[PDB]
Amino acid sequence: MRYIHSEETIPVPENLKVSIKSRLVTVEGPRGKLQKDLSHIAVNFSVVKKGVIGLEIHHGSRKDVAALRTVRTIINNMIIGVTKGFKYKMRYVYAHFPINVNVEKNAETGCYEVEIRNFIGEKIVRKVVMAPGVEVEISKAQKDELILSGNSLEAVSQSAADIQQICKVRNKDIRKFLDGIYVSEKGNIV
Amino acid sequence: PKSKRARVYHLIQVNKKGREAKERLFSNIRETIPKYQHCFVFSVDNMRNNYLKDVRHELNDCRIFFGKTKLMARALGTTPEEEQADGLHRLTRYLTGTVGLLFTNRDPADIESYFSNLSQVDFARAGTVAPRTVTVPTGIVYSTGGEVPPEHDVPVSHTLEPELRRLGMPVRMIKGKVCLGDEKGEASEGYTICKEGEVLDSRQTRLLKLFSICLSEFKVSLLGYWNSASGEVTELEAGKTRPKR
RNA sequence: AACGCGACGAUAACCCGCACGUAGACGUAUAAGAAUAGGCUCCGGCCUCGUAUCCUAGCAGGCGAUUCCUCCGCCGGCCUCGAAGUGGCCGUCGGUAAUUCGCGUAUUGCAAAGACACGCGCGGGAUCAAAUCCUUUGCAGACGACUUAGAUGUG
RNA sequence: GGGAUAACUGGCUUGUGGCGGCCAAGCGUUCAUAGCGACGUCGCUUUUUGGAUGUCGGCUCUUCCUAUCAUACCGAAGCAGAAUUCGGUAAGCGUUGGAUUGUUCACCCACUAAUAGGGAACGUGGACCGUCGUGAGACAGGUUAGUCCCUACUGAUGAACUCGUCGCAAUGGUAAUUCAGCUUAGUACGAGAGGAACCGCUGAUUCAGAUAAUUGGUUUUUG
RNA sequence: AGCGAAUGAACUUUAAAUAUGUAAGAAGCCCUUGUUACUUAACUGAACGUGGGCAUUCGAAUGUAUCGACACUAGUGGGCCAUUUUUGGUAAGCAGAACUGGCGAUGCGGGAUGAACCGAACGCGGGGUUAAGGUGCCGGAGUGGACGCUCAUCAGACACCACAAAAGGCGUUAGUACAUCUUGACAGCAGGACGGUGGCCAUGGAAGUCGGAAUCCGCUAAGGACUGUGUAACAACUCACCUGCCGAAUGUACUAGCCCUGAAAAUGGAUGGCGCUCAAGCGU
RNA sequence: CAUCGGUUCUGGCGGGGGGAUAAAGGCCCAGGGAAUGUGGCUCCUCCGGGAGUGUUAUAGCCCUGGGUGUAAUACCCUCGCCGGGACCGAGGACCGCGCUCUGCAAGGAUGCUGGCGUAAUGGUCACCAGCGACCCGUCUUGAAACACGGACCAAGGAGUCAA
Repeated sequence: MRYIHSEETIPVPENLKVSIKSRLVTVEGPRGKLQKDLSHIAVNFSVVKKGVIGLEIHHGSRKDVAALRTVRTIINNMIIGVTKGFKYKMRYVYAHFPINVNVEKNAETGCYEVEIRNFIGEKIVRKVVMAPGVEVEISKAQKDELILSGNSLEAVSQSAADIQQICKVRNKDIRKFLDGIYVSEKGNIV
Repeated sequence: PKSKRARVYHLIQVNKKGREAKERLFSNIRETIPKYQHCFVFSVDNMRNNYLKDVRHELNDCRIFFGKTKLMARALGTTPEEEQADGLHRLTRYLTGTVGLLFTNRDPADIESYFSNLSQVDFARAGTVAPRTVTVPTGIVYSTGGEVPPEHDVPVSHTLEPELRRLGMPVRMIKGKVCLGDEKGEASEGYTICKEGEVLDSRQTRLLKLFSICLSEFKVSLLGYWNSASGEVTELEAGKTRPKR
C-alpha cells in the first residue's frame, strides 16, 4: 500500500547513554558495554523528547513497517541488559549416573568453559564454550543448578541452548531416559 | 491477504451473547428501579467475587446487580434529562470502576451494619502487597506447603509438579513423591514464594492458590445510596476518597 | 598450460661488405578510504552537477632586450617504492612572456631529388660461452627420450 | 483379384478399480435444476473362527540416474535394554548364490554390511512364381530376395623462443571402504530371560600406491 | 423490436448482418393485323412478316494494358498444408466432403535456426521513407518516459494447449458480500467459570471429561448435565461464556492479478548466448 | 566556392479560423457555504506544542451569477517567411507556357578559382578485415531425405540422312 509514514518509540532511562553513528547503536550503562549493527534495515533514527528515541520509515510497505517493530525490541533488550541484566538458571537432573559439571574461566580470550562428565555413564568429556560476555557459576542456593548471567540476551540464550543440545540422548527412548540439562528459570539479575 | 493466524472455532454449546444480552440487562434494571426503595452502590476493587453468590443467598429480600458499569450507567441514566427517577444521574457519576448496584427495601442502617460485619479470608489477587513471608520447607513438599503442621498434612499430588516447576519452583520427584531437595530432607535451602511488602505478581498468586494459602481479606466497600422518596444521594465514606467520574 | 609466470648462473665485444628507416598518440594531464535511511571539513562551513581542477600566448613557436626567481628537464647525493616494482628531497647545469617592447614570417599566389648524424638487420671470417651428435653408463628404455661419466682426477 | 495408410512415438510415462445410488460449491437455455458435477459414503467383486513366464544368452568392463538394499545422519512408534518398523536428507562407497528349471521370477535354504532397481537409436569387447492337386495339400520344383577411410583422446617424443639450474601453480583428475575384538561392562535398562552406547585401544576384508630384507616360485650366469 | 399491432425458429407491422442463385435495352419493348407444318375452346401460345417512340441523359455504380468467331500448333493432366463451414467417431487421437488461401515455376526483410508463421513480391545504380520485427551487449537502434505488480533451492522473457482439480499455499496486492464496534471491536493480561447435582442407567471403580440416553432449572455478568489435561475414583488445571485494564477499526467467506507446488529419470547444455531483480520480467 | 534547378531531411519565426467564440486564471462586483478551522478566546507536561469554540478578523478556501473580454494559452485545422545538410545535373541552335518584362529562378548547371606527368588514375596477383554464402548433375516424391554418377587433364562424343 506504500505507507507514507510509520514511527515507533524507544524510551531510555536516566542512567543510560545511547549513541547511533549510522546504524551502529551502542548502549552504555551501569552493567557495561553493548553494541550492534543494524545496517541491513532502512530506519531513520531521531530524538523527539528528552529520553525518547524515534525510529521512522518513510514510503514503506508492510514489511518495512514490520521491520521497525522487531528493531524496537532488540534495542530495548539492549537497554534492559545494560540496566538490569539477564539470568538463565539451568538445572541438570539424572537417574543413576551423577552428572558432573566444572566451570573454569580461561585466561586467554576470557571465555568461561563448561565441561560435563558422566552423562549416563559416557566416558567422553563434553566441553562447551560460552560466548564472550556471559558468566557461569554453580548455584549454591539450590542443588544441581547452573546460573548463566550476562548483558547480551542473545549471548546468554545461545550459551544456554548450546548446553542443552550437547547433552542430548541418542538412540534411546526419551520417555524412559530423562537425563539432561534443561533451562528452568529465565529472567533478570535484579 | 495471507500469513494470518487461524481462529480456533469452539465446538461448544455456549455462544456469544451480543446485543440481546445488552437490552435484557437494560430491561431488568429499568424494571427494578421503581420496585425498590433505596439504590445502594458498592465496590470490590481487586478481589475475587466468588463470594458474591453468598450475599445473594443471605440477602434474599434485596435485588443486586453487578455487570458492565457503562451499561448500568446508561440504564440509570447518565444525563439528568434521560433517567428513570430524580437523583439517578447522581449515581451514574458514582459508577467508575468495578462497581455494582444494590436495590433494597429495608432500613439503610442495617445494610452497612452487615457490610461492616462481613469478613471472609480470600486468596490474594495479583497486585496487592503481601502481609506475610510464606515459605515451603526445604524437604518434601506437601499440599499446604507447611502452613498446617506436616504431621497433619497430605503430600501434594504428582500431577502438580508440572505446574509447580512451570510456575518457578525447583522441585523434583523421587520414588513418586514430589520433593524440593532430598527426600529425607536438608540438601537444598527451600523456596520463599513471597516477601514482606512485595507486590504479588501473577505467578506467586497462582502458587498461593494451589497451596491453599489465603493472604487477603474479602470486604465489600459500600459507597452511597439514593432514596426514592428523598430523591438525593449521600456519600457514605468510601466515595470521599475513591476516584469518581 | 609443450603459444602461463618468476628467481638465478654463464653469453656474442670485433673487423670486411650492403638493405631499409602503430586493432590506431595529437594536453593521448588528474590515486584517499568509506557511507549511500548519509558524508566531507580550514571546525568558519560545505555536498544534485567532472558544466570540476591543473596546464595552455611566442618561426611546428625565431633573435635581441626591459624585466623576473616561477615552472620544466638532465645528472649526481641521500632515502624511499616488490601484487606484474618508483617517486621524494637536496645540490650542479641547461631551458623558462609573471610585465612591457624592436627586427624577421609574404609571390608555396582562396583547402587538396643535397650534405651530415643515429638505429634495426642481413652475408663472410675471427673471439667467447654453451648445447647436441660421439664414447661409456643402466637408477632408464617399443623406438625416440632419460640418469651418469669423459680436459690430470677423491679420474 | 481390385481399392486405402510408406510406418510408431516424440512435454509420451509412474500410487491409489469400475458400475449405480445419496450428498453437493459453482456455472448454466432465464435463475443451484435443460442440466454438468469433485471429495466422501452405501450396494457388487468381498468374508463371523488363521504359482506364473519364449528364443536368447553368459561373463567382464566403462559411464550415468535415483525411484536407497547396506553403510552416515536425523523425525515418529509401548521404542525399557537388545533387535527392529515407518518416514525424510542423501548415489560418497559397496551391492551373492544354491534348489529348481527351456529360461526366469515367486517361494524355500545358505553367506554377507547388504549382497536395490534401472538408462546408454534397449552401451564397448525367407519371396515370390510355376507345376500338380481342391472337402484337404504339397514339389530334389525353380530362380531370386539379402555392404575400410577420417578423427577425438592418452602415452612417449618433438621444431622455434640463447643454453642450463631452482621454482610458482591457472586448469584437469582426486580415495579410501566395511567389519570385528579389548575397555566402558555383565554396567545403565530389566520381573526374568537377557543386554547397549560415547571417549580411548588393537586388528581384519575390500580398494589404491609402493617395495624385495626375509619365505615360496622361476634359471640364455648354461654356475 | 413489439405483442400500450393481431395471432402464437414454427408469433408477426417491420427487419437484420453475412455469404449465396437470377435480370438491369436498340442484339429493346408493347400491343394491332394477317399465316403455319406445332398447340389451344380461342394471335390462347411459338415462328414469319407489320407500327411507334426516343440516337445532342439510349434507361444504376466502378473499372476497362481490347473483344468475339474460325482454323492450326507445343507442354500439362500430381498433390501437401492451413482457415472457415460441415458429416461421423474416440478415453484422446482421427477419418471424409465443399470453398478459399499458401507451396508447387519464387528471389528479399523478420521469427537465433527451419517446406507450411509474419511482412513484401524481383532489370542495373544513387538518395529518401516504411512494413514485419526490434532499440543492455553480441547487433544498426532507448540502460527512453508514465503508473503499478512480481523474488521463483535452475522465476520469466512478445505474440500457442495438456499435466491441472470444486487442488494444495501462516506468499503478496486489489476487490465484492455479510457481521462486530466508545452501547469500548478483535488480541492480550487480572480474575470469576457457580448451586440442585458425586444428575439417570452400566459398575472395584466412571463425580463434566472409558461408555448408552436425556441434556432441565435458580443466581445471574456468565457459566456446558461440558472443550481438553488429569485421577483407580477424587482433587486440581483448562476451554466455552462473563467482568475489570488498554484503546480504534476490525474478521469471515469468496473473486481477480503475479508468485511457489501441482511428478522426475538417466553423455555436459541451453529464453540463441551472455546475463538481467524500482529488470534487460509482466499489463497498459 | 557563389548563384540556380530536382528530390529529401531537419530547425526557427510571422499571421488566420475553430471549438463552452476553449476550459482555466489575474483584478474587481454581488450572494451563499464549509473545514484538513485563520486570527481571537478557554483548557493548555511553555525555545515550543495539542484539544475545543467560532465563519475572516492580523491567513485563506469552495460554489454560483456578472464585468474586464471578441483576454491570453493549450489542442486541431490552415496562409505563408527564413536558415542548416545530403544526393543528383538527364537534354543540347530558336520555337512552348509564363513572369516581378532594357531580362527572369520561365520546356533538365552555369560562373569563378585551383590542382594534375620521377605519376593523376587504373589493372592483376597474394593476404588481412566486416558482412554474406550447403556440392554439382540425374531420379523419386507434395516435398525434403534416400539412390545413381563425379580422382584429375587433353582429344573424341549423342535428334542425322533418304522415301
